[PDB]
Amino acid sequence: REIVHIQAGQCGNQIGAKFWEVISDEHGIDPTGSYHGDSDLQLERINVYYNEAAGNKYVPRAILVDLEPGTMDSVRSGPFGQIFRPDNFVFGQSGAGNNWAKGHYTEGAELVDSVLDVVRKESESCDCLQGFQLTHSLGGGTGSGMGTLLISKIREEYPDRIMNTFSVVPSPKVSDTVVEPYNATLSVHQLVENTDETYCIDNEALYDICFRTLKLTTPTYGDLNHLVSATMSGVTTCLRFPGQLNADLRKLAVNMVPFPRLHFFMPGFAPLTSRGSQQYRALTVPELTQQMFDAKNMMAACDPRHGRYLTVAAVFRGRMSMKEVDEQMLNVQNKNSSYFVEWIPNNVKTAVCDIPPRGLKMSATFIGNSTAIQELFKRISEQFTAMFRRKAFLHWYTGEGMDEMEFTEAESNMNDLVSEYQQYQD
Amino acid sequence: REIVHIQAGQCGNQIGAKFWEVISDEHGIDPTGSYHGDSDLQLERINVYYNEAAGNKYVPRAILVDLEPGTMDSVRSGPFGQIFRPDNFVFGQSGAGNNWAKGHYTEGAELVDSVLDVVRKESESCDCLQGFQLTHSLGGGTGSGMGTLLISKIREEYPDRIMNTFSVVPSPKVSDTVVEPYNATLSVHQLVENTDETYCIDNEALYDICFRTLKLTTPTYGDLNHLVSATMSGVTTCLRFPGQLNADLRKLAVNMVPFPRLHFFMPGFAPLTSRGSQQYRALTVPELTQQMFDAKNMMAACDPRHGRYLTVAAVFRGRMSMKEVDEQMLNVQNKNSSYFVEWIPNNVKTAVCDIPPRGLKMSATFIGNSTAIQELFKRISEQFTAMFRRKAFLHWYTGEGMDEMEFTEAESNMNDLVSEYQQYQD
Amino acid sequence: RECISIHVGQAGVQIGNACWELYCLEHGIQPDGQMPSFNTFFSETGAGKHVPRAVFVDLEPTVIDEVRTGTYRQLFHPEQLITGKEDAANNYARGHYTIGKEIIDLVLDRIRKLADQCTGLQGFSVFHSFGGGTGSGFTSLLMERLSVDYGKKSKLEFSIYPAPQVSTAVVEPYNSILTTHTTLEHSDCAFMVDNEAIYDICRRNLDIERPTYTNLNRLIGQIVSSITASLRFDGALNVDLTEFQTNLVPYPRGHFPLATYAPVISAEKAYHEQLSVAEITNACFEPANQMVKCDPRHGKYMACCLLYRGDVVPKDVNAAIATIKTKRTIQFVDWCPTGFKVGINYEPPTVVPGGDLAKVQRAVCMLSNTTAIAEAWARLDHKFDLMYAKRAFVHWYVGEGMEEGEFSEAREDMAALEKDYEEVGVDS
Amino acid sequence: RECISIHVGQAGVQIGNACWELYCLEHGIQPDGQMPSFNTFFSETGAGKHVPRAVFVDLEPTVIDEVRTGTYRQLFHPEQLITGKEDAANNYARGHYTIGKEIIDLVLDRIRKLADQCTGLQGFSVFHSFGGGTGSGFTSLLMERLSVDYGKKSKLEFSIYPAPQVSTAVVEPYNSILTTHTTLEHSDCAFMVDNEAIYDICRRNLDIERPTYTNLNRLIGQIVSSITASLRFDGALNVDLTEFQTNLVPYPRGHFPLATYAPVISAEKAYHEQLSVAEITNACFEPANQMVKCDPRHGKYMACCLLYRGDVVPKDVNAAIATIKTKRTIQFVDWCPTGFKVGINYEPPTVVPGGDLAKVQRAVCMLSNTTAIAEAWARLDHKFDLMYAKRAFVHWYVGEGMEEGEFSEAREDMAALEKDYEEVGVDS
Ligand SMILES: Nc1nc2c(ncn2[C@@H]2O[C@H](COP(=O)(O)CP(=O)(O)OP(=O)(O)O)[C@@H](O)[C@H]2O)c(=O)[nH]1
Ligand SMILES: Nc1nc2c(ncn2[C@@H]2O[C@H](COP(=O)(O)CP(=O)(O)OP(=O)(O)O)[C@@H](O)[C@H]2O)c(=O)[nH]1
Ligand SMILES: Nc1nc2c(ncn2[C@@H]2O[C@H](COP(=O)(O)OP(=O)(O)OP(=O)(O)O)[C@@H](O)[C@H]2O)c(=O)[nH]1
Ligand SMILES: Nc1nc2c(ncn2[C@@H]2O[C@H](COP(=O)(O)OP(=O)(O)OP(=O)(O)O)[C@@H](O)[C@H]2O)c(=O)[nH]1
Ligand SMILES: [Mg+2]
Ligand SMILES: [Mg+2]
Ligand SMILES: [Mg+2]
Repeated sequence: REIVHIQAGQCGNQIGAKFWEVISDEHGIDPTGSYHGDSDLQLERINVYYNEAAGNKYVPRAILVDLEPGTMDSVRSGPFGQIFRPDNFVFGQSGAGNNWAKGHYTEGAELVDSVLDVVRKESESCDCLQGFQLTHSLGGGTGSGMGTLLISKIREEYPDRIMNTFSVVPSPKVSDTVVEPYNATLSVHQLVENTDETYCIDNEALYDICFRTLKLTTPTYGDLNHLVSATMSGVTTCLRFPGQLNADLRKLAVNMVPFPRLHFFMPGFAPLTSRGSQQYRALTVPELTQQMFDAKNMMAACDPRHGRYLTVAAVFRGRMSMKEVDEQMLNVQNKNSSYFVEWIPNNVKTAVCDIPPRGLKMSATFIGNSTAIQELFKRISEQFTAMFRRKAFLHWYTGEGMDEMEFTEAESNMNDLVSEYQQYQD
Repeated sequence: REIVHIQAGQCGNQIGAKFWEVISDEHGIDPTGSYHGDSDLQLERINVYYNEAAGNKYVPRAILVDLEPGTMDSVRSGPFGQIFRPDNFVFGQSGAGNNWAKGHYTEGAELVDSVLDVVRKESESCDCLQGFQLTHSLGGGTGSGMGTLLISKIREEYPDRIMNTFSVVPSPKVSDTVVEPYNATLSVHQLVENTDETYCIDNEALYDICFRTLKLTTPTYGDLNHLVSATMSGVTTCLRFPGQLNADLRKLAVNMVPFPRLHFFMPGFAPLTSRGSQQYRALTVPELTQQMFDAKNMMAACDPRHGRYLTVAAVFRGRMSMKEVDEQMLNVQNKNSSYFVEWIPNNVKTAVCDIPPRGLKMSATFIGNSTAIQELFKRISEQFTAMFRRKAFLHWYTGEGMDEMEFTEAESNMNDLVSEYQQYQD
Repeated sequence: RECISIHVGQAGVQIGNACWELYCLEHGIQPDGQMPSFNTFFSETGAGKHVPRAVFVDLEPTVIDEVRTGTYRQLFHPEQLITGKEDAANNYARGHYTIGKEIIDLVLDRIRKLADQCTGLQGFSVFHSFGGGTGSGFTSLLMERLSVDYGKKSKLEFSIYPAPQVSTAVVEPYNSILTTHTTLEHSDCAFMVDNEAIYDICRRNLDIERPTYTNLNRLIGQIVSSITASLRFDGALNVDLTEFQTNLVPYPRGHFPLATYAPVISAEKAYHEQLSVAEITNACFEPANQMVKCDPRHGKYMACCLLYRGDVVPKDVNAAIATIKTKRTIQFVDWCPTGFKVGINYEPPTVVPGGDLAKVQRAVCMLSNTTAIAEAWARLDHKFDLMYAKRAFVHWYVGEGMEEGEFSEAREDMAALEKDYEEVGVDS
Repeated sequence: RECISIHVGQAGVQIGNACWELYCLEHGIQPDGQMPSFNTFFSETGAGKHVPRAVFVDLEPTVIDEVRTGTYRQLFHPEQLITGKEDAANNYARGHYTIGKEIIDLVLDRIRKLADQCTGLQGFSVFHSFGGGTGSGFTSLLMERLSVDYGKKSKLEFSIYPAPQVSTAVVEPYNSILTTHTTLEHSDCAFMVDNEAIYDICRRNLDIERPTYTNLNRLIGQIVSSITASLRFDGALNVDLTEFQTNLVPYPRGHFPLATYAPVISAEKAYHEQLSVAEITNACFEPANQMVKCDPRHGKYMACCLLYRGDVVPKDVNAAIATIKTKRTIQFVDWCPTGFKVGINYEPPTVVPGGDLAKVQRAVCMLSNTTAIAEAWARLDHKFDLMYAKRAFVHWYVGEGMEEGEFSEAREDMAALEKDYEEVGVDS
């Protein structure tokens, strides 16, 4: 039942920082690693994410990896740096320069072999691995490059374990580097063959959530990465705590993947609104389902209603009735049937567990698999072709040794994914 | 059973300040929000206007809104500022300049969206809304502009809830701004379609009450707004406390509106006389009915006897017999039958409840719906046409983007209302 | 909701001197910058020193040096004290271009610095004369650039109107007319004030034998703070600068409200007198208290706004308005029905130590858009005609590069302006 | 992951002077070597003294003596201060061979000493001019030997591009062209910088009346540390020198990325200004902030890399990139799809005491491979042609043993280079 988490790149490092913060909050673990919880259940499945160290202290089953010391140090300096063991800090000293070729192909590979040995050590300490979780960017050098190398090696060693990853998706309004589409394309190409699932979160959408719904004037990554961590913890709540339905991630994978190559997901979250209105809220399941269905509360920058749904997973936290949840989610499909694909009767599946998030009575996490997602791939592939056709900046990757066909084939596979969404779309 | 109150503009802010003061007095709520009442009944329906905060403290279900910080701050600085939560202070920083176009059409709209979210929050906290109450001016920029925007959005969201508003009506002797008729016309145009009822109170008449009957040499708004609050609290006394007849505002609406578009009311009040004579008073129902019928005790600047009554509502507070009240009010109709419209046998309806106003043994609130009201609309429409014909100052509204036809149509609807009063008049 | 004050020329700077002195008096600011307490006009440094958000420009060092030698020089940041080396010789040609063009870029960047310091700039106010060089010409240049980068921010201008009595330049009409056009092109609201009317008030209501600019500036400065400080501080009915735009300008061109102010009474005459809200506002509708030489009874009203300080109740204002409507002779134009806007603060009027006016418990500022302003324009047009008929002194501008047609043009634009006021006054 | 800095000529040494001063400032290094705290550039002795891993060579004692008399002479090891006795007379013939050949063996062995001191040398960076003698000619000689013994280590070169304005040698084109060829033969990446563009930035963005080399060097030095120190210190997205090779050079010949840097703003103009990640990167794509005299809008992009210091979030960068793609006029060549690489450190930008730039919270270095570089080459080709047409001054090289065909040859090689940039720019 255990999961090994790996943080790659600043994105990975900071999002994961928030993730581990939250998970320790879930179990009553203080920043020193000491358990001071509230419930027995907090310990009962603590093993998924922690090792019990002498003295009832816990160590997160996760590896922090990068090519820049400063980042790693900044994470270690904060709360929760203390909970991590020195053994999990693997890093170099010179970033990749946002170059997948430097991260994946050359330099990052040098660290990856030591990372893998630590991975192996941890998998050996585990009783039974459930899977692996990676947090990284789709556009960065170690996040997409190094991280994808690591993934190919882990899946190789553990074919039946669940490989999932959470990753930051480029947007026209975000884009930092000109070769960001190049890095994305190359990573996608690999991820589509080497993962079981990946979550596509876009900072653009996250900013909109922060202002529009959360009423923040200054969205920061500290809060943006908070929202991601909410969804990341949501997916293993049932795994960690008793409940009624679908606790296992594999069960979820079975119900969420109709076709081997379409494994990209749209996370969302409810309740997600500022405090000002919270005094007028009345959470009910219909209320949570209204917010989860609404595209504005999606973390992915994509409106599902533009495409069609293949699968929907909803995970509920806190004590709700079976009827209420199952009736209401059925009703979502009933009322919005035009946005679902007719192949699957009962497209909405639910998971329900008995432990609510600290501070809320109830909560719900949304995982969608809709053909609308192809739009995100269009943004990347399009931008790519413009660069690629002229070979602008290509020399920086050819300097590493990358072949034009390596990129060409990478594009090809991206085009395949879009076409497959279209084949299922309609 | 709950009501959300919103204070818009200085008028709204100050009248509402007195209103909430009174309502807390009604229930034994001190300025801190703590309950120290006298009766169980004070708590029994406290929910209409309050939320129970931890520690038996109550928070008024109402939002304070303006474009000028100073006003808002002055309200908050007084007693009862403490009872309000920070969440209900919504404001900008630059008034509208008395321009409906700035309040309704442009600037005020920017705040209205945040106001509405707070409204929604509060309506969610409520068990069942009965309705909404707004307090504002008919001539000001946020009072008539912003407030009417807010109303169109609230009614949109809650079609079956009672929308009522209390508002200050311009008079030849009061008029401050040259475009006050312009603001009034535009607000009227909207209010006639978007509210269920509005009370028309004129400061002129209020000043006359203060001197003539109350023997005050210096009428101040502090006292003038007191008189308004008396009538505002009167209409929900039965709602809040047990009684015998007509507690519900909707019931009153049903009995007071014979035609969808004629929903303007003439409030009045008894007993209303200075202390000097109070030692010679002997309140009886005939005494209260004498004062309530008498036009001099009306808060609206309009004498009903110049027109004809469509409906009369009288609300009685304190322990009076059924006979006394029903005989005497019947007798009013009997004795003054020439001022009532023959369509409705039994034009006078009564409400009677068992809880008197603090300090009085008995009290009565008068709500009239007489065709005489058209005179107030004549004052506005006339003044309007003089300005409008020459387009004096119009450029200030056209600067915002208002169309001459927007005003033209607004006038048209005012003319319709007068003609409808005439159609019913006789 | 912050602002910037720009002072150009001696007229702008000397007025500004009183303005910032007044702001110090309003909030207990020491000359050293230390103040224990106005953030709209000041920013604070980590030392607890506050700095006036303003820029002072004078093409001749002289006046700026005066500032630099005064007590408030410790308040002002050195970068805000900008000077040239030669004046414009009372001449727009130099002010606007030949000389001023060489400094203006410095000025604008210091403005930008302040613009970046502000978080939510509502706008800015500029002080200058119509007849000077730097004050008129340079000012024109300045507004051309400010409307480019700021655009939409409030452009309030306070301009001194040349009096027939005081006249310090023979080509003042020419200077003024050139300026006017550009203010029409880029300001949002222009307030012109006549020192000769002010003197009349000072000699009769303040009872001052011999008014000087220092006394005149005190009066004006207080009026300006009654418009702005009073908005910043909050009161009952706060009225933003954007509302003034919305409410005071009916058409893009009619942006010339005039100011009248009361109580303007000496301490000695104030004893014994107590003015009600209504009484002060009655003083505000008297021509004798008007700060511009024109006749309010002659013209018609289009817009009027009354701002109140201290002890005022809305009800009393309501009564006062009725009185103005009924008493008066306030012929409002059909185009605007009823146009009276009311702003009421709680902040009490302040008194300058060593002042000339009584301490008052309530004060009223009257802003108004009236057709009488055309009168003043007519006077300037005539004066221009005389000078231009002969073409006396024309070489002082032409020799600096100006075009004859430029002068013709500007006059014509003013004629159009006056005609537009006529048109609006025509009831329809 | 260590490196060596090689400074040749006054251009290389004086730039180096600021570079090591900056490194001292980055880590709190005292002139005496004492430092309590950069091991990539310094080694430590048992005394706790740190020694710059660098070699300073000047064929004329003069400049080295300047170093020897400065405060940092206690930092530098005497063996690292190498000098000849006569300059190259601005002439490659002497720099590369006649004179320089007599010292170069010393130099190389001191380099070896440092190479043996390093444990994991990533590579080295060299500073020099294109037009000098020692700086160009000697440099050529040096690179010939370094590629023999080190080979594969990073060969970064920073070359000063002769400006049309500043020209200090009539045979600069000849010197430069000879050099160029050899840098094509042995460098991995050459960065040429034009002092004339830099001056333009200093006079407009730093507002400096009179720039000198000392100010110019400060700017460059900071850029260089933003590339290297920033890699050594670790951040979020660390980017190694090998990744730059891999990502910036599409073909063996196109090794000439140019640098642009922002924020380059004076303290006075920085007040009030706050630049976001996106805004700074917008400044980085402006030609006006380009450190090389060419037009980025004219050429096309092939590779671009943005390095960040201080307060930067990947998300903001992502947005900035989208903006560049959409705003711009960044015509990227088909040959490279999308080529933008991003490196993000946490290390904040540093400030030199007595500096000329504002303290900044985030800083951006832009490296880019663009076809506009050909422009500069065209200018040099033309100049050569003129001199070579007459064969003026040719005897100063020929008399030192150079062959006519050698000059023809080198020019031709540059022509080929420019043509190769053309070809890559041709979309396919
Ligand atoms: N009975 C009362 N009438 C008032 C009061 N204050 C104002 N008014 C009346 O209301 C109208 C003027 O409006 P306000 O103060 O409410 C304007 P408001 O602040 O809503 O908007 P702005 O245009 O942004 O200032 C006018 O008929 C005044 O005469 C009050 O306290 N009591
Ligand atoms: N929601 C978030 N996205 C981030 C964050 N930091 C970066 N990013 C995003 O990730 C991508 C840039 O990547 P990084 O910081 O992760 C690069 P990384 O450090 O993995 O590799 P290098 O190339 O060696 O620097 C980009 O889309 C940024 O915009 C973060 O904290 N939160
Ligand atoms: N109210 C007031 N008016 C002033 C003051 N100083 C000057 N004025 C008036 O403004 C005009 C004078 O402008 P000048 O001082 O000649 O010139 P300037 O506008 O400062 O610029 P230059 O011509 O270049 O010196 C005259 O009409 C004066 O009556 C002052 O302190 N207060
Ligand atoms: N940025 C910068 N450029 C410099 C500096 N010193 C010189 N240069 C430039 O580099 C070139 C000068 O090279 P020189 O100083 O003549 O010669 P050298 O390269 O040191 O070698 P020799 O000719 O043998 O003395 C000119 O183009 C100068 O503009 C400096 O400190 N900073
Ligand atoms: Mg002057
Ligand atoms: Mg107001
Ligand atoms: Mg030299």
